[PDB]
Amino acid sequence: VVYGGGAAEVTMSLAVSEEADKQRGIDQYAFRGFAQALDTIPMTLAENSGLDPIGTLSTLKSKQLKEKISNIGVDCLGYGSNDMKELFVVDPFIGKKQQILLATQLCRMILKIDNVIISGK
Amino acid sequence: ILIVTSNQKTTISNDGATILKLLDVVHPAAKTLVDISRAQDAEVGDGTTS
Amino acid sequence: PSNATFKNKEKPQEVRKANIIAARSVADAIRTSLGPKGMDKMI
Amino acid sequence: VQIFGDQVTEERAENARLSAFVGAIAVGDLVKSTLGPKGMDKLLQSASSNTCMVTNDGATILKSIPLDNPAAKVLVNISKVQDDEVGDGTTSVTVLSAELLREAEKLIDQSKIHPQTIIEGYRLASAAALDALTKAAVDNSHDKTMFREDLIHIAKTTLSSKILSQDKDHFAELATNAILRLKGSTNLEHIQIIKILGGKLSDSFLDEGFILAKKFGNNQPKRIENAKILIANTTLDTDKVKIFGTKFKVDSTAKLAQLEKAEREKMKNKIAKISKFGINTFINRQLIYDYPEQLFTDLGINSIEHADFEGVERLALVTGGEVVSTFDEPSKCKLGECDVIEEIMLGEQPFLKFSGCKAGEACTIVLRGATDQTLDEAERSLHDALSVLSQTTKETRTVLGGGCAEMVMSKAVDTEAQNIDGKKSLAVEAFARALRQLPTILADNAGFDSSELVSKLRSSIYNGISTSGLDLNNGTIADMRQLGIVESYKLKRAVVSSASEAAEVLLRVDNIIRARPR
Amino acid sequence: HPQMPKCVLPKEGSDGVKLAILTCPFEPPKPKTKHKLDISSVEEYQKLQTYEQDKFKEMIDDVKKAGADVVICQWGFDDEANHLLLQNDLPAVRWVGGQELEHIAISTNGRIVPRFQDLSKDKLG
Amino acid sequence: VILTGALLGAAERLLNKGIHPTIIADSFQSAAKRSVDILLEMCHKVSLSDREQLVRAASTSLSSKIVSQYSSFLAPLAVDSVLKISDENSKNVDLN
Amino acid sequence: QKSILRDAVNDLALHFLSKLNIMVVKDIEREEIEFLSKGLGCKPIADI
Amino acid sequence: AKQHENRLEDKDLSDLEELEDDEDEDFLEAYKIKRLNEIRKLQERSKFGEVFHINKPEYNKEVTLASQGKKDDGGVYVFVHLSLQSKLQSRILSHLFQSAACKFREIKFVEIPANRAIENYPESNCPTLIVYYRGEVIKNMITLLELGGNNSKMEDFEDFMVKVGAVAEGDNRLIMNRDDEESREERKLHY
Amino acid sequence: MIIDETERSLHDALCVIRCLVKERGLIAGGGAPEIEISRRLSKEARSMEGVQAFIWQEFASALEVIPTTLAENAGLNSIKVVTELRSKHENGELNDGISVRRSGTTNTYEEHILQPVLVSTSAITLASECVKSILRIDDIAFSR
Ligand SMILES: Nc1ncnc2c1ncn2[C@@H]1O[C@H](COP(=O)(O)OP(=O)(O)O)[C@@H](O)[C@H]1O
Ligand SMILES: Nc1ncnc2c1ncn2[C@@H]1O[C@H](COP(=O)(O)OP(=O)(O)O)[C@@H](O)[C@H]1O
Ligand SMILES: Nc1ncnc2c1ncn2[C@@H]1O[C@H](COP(=O)(O)OP(=O)(O)O)[C@@H](O)[C@H]1O
Ligand SMILES: Nc1ncnc2c1ncn2[C@@H]1O[C@H](COP(=O)(O)OP(=O)(O)O)[C@@H](O)[C@H]1O
Ligand SMILES: [Mg+2]
Ligand SMILES: [Mg+2]
Ligand SMILES: [Mg+2]
Repeated sequence: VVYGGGAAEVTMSLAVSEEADKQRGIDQYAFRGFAQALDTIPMTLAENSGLDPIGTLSTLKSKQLKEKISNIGVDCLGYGSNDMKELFVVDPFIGKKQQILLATQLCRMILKIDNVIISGK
Repeated sequence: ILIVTSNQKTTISNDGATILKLLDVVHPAAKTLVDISRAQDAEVGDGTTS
Repeated sequence: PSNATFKNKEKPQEVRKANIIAARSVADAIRTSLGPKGMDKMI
Repeated sequence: VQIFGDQVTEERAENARLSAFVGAIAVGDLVKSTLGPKGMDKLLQSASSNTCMVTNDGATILKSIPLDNPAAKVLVNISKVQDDEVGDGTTSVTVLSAELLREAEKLIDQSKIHPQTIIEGYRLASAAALDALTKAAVDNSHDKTMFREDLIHIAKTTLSSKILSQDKDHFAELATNAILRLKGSTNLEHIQIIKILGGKLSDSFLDEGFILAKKFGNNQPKRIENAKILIANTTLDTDKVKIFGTKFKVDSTAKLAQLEKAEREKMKNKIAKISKFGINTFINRQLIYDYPEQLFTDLGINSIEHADFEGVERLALVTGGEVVSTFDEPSKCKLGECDVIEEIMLGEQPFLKFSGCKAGEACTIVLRGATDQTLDEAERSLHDALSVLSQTTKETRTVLGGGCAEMVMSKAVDTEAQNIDGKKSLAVEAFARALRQLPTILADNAGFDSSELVSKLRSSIYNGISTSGLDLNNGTIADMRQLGIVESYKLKRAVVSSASEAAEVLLRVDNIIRARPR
Repeated sequence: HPQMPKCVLPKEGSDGVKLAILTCPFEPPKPKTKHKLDISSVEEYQKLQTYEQDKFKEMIDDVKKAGADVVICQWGFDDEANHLLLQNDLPAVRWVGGQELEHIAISTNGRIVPRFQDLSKDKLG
Repeated sequence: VILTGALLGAAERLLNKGIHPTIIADSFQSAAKRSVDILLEMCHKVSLSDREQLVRAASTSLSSKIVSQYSSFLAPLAVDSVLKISDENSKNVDLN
Repeated sequence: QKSILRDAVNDLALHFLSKLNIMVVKDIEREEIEFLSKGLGCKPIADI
Repeated sequence: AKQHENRLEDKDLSDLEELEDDEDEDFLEAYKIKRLNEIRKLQERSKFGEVFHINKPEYNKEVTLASQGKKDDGGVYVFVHLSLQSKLQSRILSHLFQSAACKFREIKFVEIPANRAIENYPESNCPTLIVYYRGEVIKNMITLLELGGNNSKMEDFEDFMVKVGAVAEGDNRLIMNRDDEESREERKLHY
Repeated sequence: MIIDETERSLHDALCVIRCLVKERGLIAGGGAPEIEISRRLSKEARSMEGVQAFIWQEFASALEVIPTTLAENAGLNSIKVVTELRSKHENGELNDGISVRRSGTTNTYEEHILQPVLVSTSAITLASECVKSILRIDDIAFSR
């Protein structure tokens, strides 16, 4: 299992950013687009919960880069602690994996389309 | 290439074999490219666009 | 948290998005007319 | 860009919301006049076949009226299932659900509180309300005299809003006596509603035994003393033999005449099997042909044909016997007995009246009135009364009515409003004002001042006493135990639970997607 | 039939109610193919009345031999058949969907009989 | 029918006079209930069969139809039709 | 009686009754059997 | 124009022989071979001819599979009858099925009790006549007040079969077109 | 057409006699019982002193339409005829009413204008129940 709720996403994100730095050229900018694309999920949870996305995103990026513990995410119910060990939240690995696989595999098909013919009914 | 026929069913493809099959061609001269594409698809199965 | 201000209004940000896309549509029409490699536009 | 298609209405976060609330206001203002004892009945005119319908029940008003609003369809369905569960109190669900959204409209606009925060206040407020409703109840059924009196008060409280409000002193005896005759069996199919034109509303009389709209045969007598009753789900019709696929091959018509003789001898032996018991009447589910009908003449047996499926169980339970079809073994299947089998006439249609049966587990409510619209109101009125009193047999706990249940529930909600920090405490108070708005509406329909009686009732109950209520006849506060106003515990529990879920569904909305109609 | 008891409990031993599940309903036996039964003079007409009357007697003895307490079929029983079950304190449900019939046997640790001649104690619920 | 419309005409002006409809409705039910008791004192009982009263009552009760002037022989026809069915319990005589 | 399902009379049956000087009628309503039986005092017949 | 078409169109294989001496052989025999082939097709399609008293398990096959027939879209019409012996109209409709079954052998005539057909279907609703064709319900007919009610006749039932497309309008088996021999005899004398 | 009228006409004659055999009461006609109920309730109304009494005055006034309608159909002046109904009823307690043949007021029992009490009872009773149902209506909403 994993621990989602922005945690997973934030983790993934810092990972990608470091790797992006280890990459030079047209590829780095990409990796950066994949990093910022993963950040939209916890920012959406921060937007719906009313918390500031600036303080929320900056705290997760700064904290997760410092500490190696990767189960801290966006607390939407307004608790005082963001550590998800105490909040009783668990998600499966096969479920969170398919979000990235079916998304990145679809968008390859969406980007390849050049000619778009729509026969009016 | 994204094609949508009159029956409103999407069909996305890269090879020219089924793209030309979806577009019902009226002109006989343009049907020559469609016949060789299906013939190349039937015989070999590669190079239908080239 | 629950005490946060919802602000009751999503129509303003949607109208601003409609204006930005409408403004970027015509801005991208004349993007290829800049520099020595620009192209003329006959209207 | 355009994402839905042609002729598709879409709304986003300011047209989506405030379209359901105004729909909740639109559906609530209709049923506002129908609430209470002094409420006015609404008349529904159909669009086709010029069919009119006079009805006071909020569920039936919403059944017939078309409503294309999606938010109003939620109120249409919750009144339907509330009529399915209890049968009474559908108007209170629609009023309380609309006023909860009316208050929440102000909390979203004025106080600027998130919708999810409003629900969290309603969860704690609803829990405190049901806990006060559980503690405010009182046990019953230990003394049959008190259980008899409480059903009379529940029948008076239910029929006070319907057309039987003036004659509820007489109809309360008719309503409560039929329920005690059920012997615990909770089912409404055992009660018949016979429509008779003529007379006045108070002419409805309690029947001893069971009465139905059937008729004797052509040759049968009028009166038989101490008649044994039998019920056949049989086919005394052209029986055929059931191995469908039988045909008759005939070489000569000599044996075909003897074959038809065997068919008449086959049914003769079947009617001879009936006479082994020595019954005095014979009740069949379907039509009886003439040749069986002539055979009951010399044997001294009455005949009743074309009995409904419900009428079989409704007559068998009063008789006490069981439905028999084989007629093979006379040892088992002991039949009942009835003293008076003489029919009577009420109007232009004769009805077979029975009297002096073994058991009265099924009943029949004879009604008299002027217009069929009044009889339809009489049917729906007593159906709500008998439905509430029937479920009171299985669920014993009750609660005081007259608006005291709403205010005593809001007392614990207001008590638990102070110790809750955050912005949801205002939503907890919004739930309290929703409970207060029900007795505010009871005073409006009666034509008296609402702010004074609500203020006097609210200040009186916080002093320490919890038996006060609204007396709309005199227009002042009085003791509900003296007037004898009490309702069931499951009714108000279902109303508060359904109204809490009603506001929860419509408050979790942000967009409306209305596809193209067929 | 609505006169049957609502709640059915077990008696002194064999706490399982022995739920018998059936595919073929309480009906006269006949083949699928089109057929016409040639009925002769009055001797054969009176004989077939005893045939079906002995069939129901053979039917109720077969169920009581198996010792079932609840019987369910996918199709409705005949009328006469609805009363014959009610006499021996043997309730029945009728018209149980075909897709719904298979799920009942799995929970009850039983198996559906194809016909009534193979009915025995081991295959009851 | 005539009377009803008349009482609705009485209730028409009473609605303008600031009286509730339920008070107007209950007043007619109490007034109608008293009206029955007044006629029960005024009505006179008759015998089981009386040609002087029944024939004259049947003729003067039709009073509007085409056969009212033919009632010299049809009013005895109606009395003789019902008198064949007689009972002391005052049953509802069926016209079948 | 009316007897829409099975033929009430035919030319053969009318001929035998014509010699015996017996009148016959058809198209009798099922509801009027009570009136004819109780009026004329004749019980119905449904078997020979 | 119609005078030339009435020689062939308005004469069956038995009536076409009248024009053997008058009309040309090649003109007549060319059409007789055509009409003879049509008669052979009806004989092969005559898979029925008596009322199929069925039961439910079977409905899922007899009523519907048949309606598909060969599935050459060889569709087959299947008239179902939800019988109820207590009703008077049901026994009348059962007689019409056996009468029509002896004539129209290509059309399937199905009968079943209404109590065994649908769970708790109202008894009042039946006698119910359903017409299947290629698995689809062509007509869900209600009680026979439309077809005269208690006074329903064989002529009214045959007219209903023409409306649903089960029998052609100019079919020689229909009583509307099947004029009596005495009727045609008077026409020839008065001609 | 008149044969259909003669059927329902004789149905009224059998039904009127059916009212007499089921209930032995017999009262006069020709505007007799309508004025009696309005006269007897007028004395009882003034002694009550309430808003219910004011409704009973209109109940007594609206009940006088039956002899008023008889005056208009006969062509006589309603006020002159109804004035005679008031002048003769304080002494004549019953059987005083209108006779159409002479076109005036006379003793109806001598002229043999009688009717059952159940007819007038059902008229006053059913009329009050119909007004009870109509006045409770507040809205006219279209439905399916
Ligand atoms: N109580 C909670 N605390 C923290 N995170 C939560 C909580 N509830 C839900 N989440 C997060 O919000 C996400 C919401 O997913 P959900 O909306 O239920 O699935 P879907 O998006 O398919 O409808 C989850 O992946 C989870 O990580
Ligand atoms: N990995 C590669 N590197 C370079 N050239 C390639 C590669 N793969 C394919 N090609 C060339 O590009 C062309 C691709 O043909 P393409 O249109 O992709 O497939 P098809 O011809 O079957 O539709 C071929 O002519 C091939 O010579
Ligand atoms: N006689 C009465 N006196 C005071 N209040 C009453 C009386 N009868 C009913 N009520 C009040 O009317 C409210 C709703 O009554 P109810 O029977 O549910 O009407 P409806 O069936 O139209 O919803 C109850 O909450 C009750 O307190
Ligand atoms: N011969 C008569 N003279 C005076 N008044 C009559 C006579 N016959 C009937 N009436 C009056 O006419 C009124 C209406 O009677 P009628 O028209 O016969 O009622 P319906 O036709 O509805 O039975 C009665 O109230 C009665 O008093
Ligand atoms: Mg390739
Ligand atoms: Mg109520
Ligand atoms: Mg009259």
